[PDB]
Amino acid sequence: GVKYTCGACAHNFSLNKSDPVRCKECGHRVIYKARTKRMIQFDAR
Amino acid sequence: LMDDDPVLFNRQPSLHKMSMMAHRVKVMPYSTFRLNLSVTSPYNADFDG
Amino acid sequence: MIIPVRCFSCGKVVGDKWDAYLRLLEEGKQEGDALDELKLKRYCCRRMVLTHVDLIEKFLRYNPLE
Amino acid sequence: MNAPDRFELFILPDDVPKLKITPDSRVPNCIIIKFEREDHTLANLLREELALYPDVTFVAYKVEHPLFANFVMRLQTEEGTRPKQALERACASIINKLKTLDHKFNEEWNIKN
Amino acid sequence: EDSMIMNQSSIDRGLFRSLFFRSYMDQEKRFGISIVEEFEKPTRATTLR
Amino acid sequence: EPKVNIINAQDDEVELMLSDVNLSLANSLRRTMLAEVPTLAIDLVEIKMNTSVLADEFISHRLGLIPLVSEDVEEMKYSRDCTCEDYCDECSVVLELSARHEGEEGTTDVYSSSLIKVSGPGNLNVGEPVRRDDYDQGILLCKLRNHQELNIRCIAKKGIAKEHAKWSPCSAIAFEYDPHNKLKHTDFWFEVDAKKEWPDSKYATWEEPPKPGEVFDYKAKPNRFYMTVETTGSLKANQVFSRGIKTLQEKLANVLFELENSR
Amino acid sequence: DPTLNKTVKIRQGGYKGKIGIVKEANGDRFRVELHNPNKTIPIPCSF
RNA sequence: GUUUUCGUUGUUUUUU
Ligand SMILES: [Mg+2]
Ligand SMILES: [Zn+2]
Ligand SMILES: [Zn+2]
Ligand SMILES: [Zn+2]
Repeated sequence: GVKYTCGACAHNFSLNKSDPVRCKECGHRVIYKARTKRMIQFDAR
Repeated sequence: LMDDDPVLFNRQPSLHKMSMMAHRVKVMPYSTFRLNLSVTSPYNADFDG
Repeated sequence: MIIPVRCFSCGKVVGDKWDAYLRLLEEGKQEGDALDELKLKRYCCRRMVLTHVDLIEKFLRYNPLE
Repeated sequence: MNAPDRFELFILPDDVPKLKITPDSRVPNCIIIKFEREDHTLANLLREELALYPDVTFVAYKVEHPLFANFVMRLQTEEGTRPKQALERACASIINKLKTLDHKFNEEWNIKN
Repeated sequence: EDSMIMNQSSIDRGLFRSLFFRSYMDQEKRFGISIVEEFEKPTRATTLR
Repeated sequence: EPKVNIINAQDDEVELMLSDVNLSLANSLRRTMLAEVPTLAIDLVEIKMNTSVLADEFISHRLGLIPLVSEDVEEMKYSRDCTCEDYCDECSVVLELSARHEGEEGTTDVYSSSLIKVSGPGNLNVGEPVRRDDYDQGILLCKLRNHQELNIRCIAKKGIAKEHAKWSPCSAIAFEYDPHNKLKHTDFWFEVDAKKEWPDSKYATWEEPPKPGEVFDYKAKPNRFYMTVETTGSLKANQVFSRGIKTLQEKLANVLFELENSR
Repeated sequence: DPTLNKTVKIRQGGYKGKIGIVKEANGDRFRVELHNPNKTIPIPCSF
């Protein structure tokens, strides 16, 4: 569902609020969420 | 709160009655209170923060 | 942390010259001399690059999470 | 968070005119011009040109407060000339002087190269 | 009176422009073995207040 | 009456002899060029994605600080004027930059050359990133490291320096006249003497040094002024001069048009 | 009103070409938040 | 459908 990513190995994986939160690929115990899918603007002023 | 409306004016410490006054509103943009530079004397204050 | 795009005071674009200015530095050319080379007369301009501190690399030094 | 918009520095609102007239009753043939969206650039330029006119008794402008794109001027042209006509006269005079300098600069840039 | 007058354009060129960062914290709490708090988007029908 | 004599002219700069004119008029024209010159700069910065180490708004700001070839800015309308839904090519321009650093070591220094005129109200020679030289990548924009990608899409819009200093076409515009203080418009501070303590104006040559016994003429007035018309590169010093003159002229024409219409 | 809490952008006006979201729509008049500025402005429904 | 709520007490820091 939601896309996450590890802090150490740099891999994206998705949990569904059911798996205990652990890195799916290198066991690093700190994950993060990714950018949103909406577009961003900047007045550049 | 419309312009020119009388309103109170109070600064600390309020050592004496001149430490406070009432003024006529003059709304402008920006987020600071603007004072005629003479009023400072009884308020004994500067713009150092 | 990076070179400013322009000179705050007057607005002269300055970022491009940085790499060139750094190259001038490489050979130890005197600060004033190099500044003169860059055709940067106004000390309003000279000041930043003369005391501009660049530290983006320290961020690059950090292992990016990805 | 209370700061005013930057783009309005030059945009004139529709309901208000760019200029506003007001006769000055306190002295003869004296008007008052309320200004919008203008600053020293036009104010001083028009003021100097007009002050060079002989048919003007009084003329003076000031900006009430820097935060607002609007200032005022109090003109008094002597009896024959109503202020508005001397004003448009100064407008045309500066127009022609600027056009003269423009063609001159065109010529000088062309020749220099 | 220690009131400062600045170049507007230089600030338009970002002089003395600074950042801010604010870090928050939250965590699900346990009221007991069988009672905890839940990270969810609450619907009005289920939760209240 | 007005006169021009170019002492030194250049793409970026025009240094001329403006005389037979008023101090007020010269100041007003200088103000006109500095602030009242519409120009085009990166305004709407929009990130499809980013991976660099700097704040997106920081990059956007630095992008707005980029002078853009603005020769035909005279032609393209303000975005506000255009009645099209959203923008159109005739009221804004489309550029894009998208830089990535590959390789676990190194640092890809993104440059303004990476900004590219995706669209624009053609064939208007606008939206072209300004550069000292074609080999000049331009202003250093960003540094991308291992696994650091950058994709962005921006929209610029014609505007004036009054609106934001990024539109300032002139990097600097000096001014002077009567370097000898013949008009005595200034009182020279000193301890022993102003003369031996003060340097001499670069334009001092154009005016003779007043004679010792010469009596002051209170009919003396500011006539000869001195000027150098710098451009940040988005436009030419000659084009800047002419366009500022034209802007002052249009303002005056509009003012007199209001004079006649309100009546 | 279910026509709120949605991405909205301006077609004409003084802020033509800016993304925003709708918060309050009391009636026949829409108030919108903007992204680049930390401000919320009113605007008629039709723009 | 109108309607409608977040804690304390301390501490330490500075703010004039
Ligand atoms: Mg204090
Ligand atoms: Zn991992
Ligand atoms: Zn400078
Ligand atoms: Zn359009």
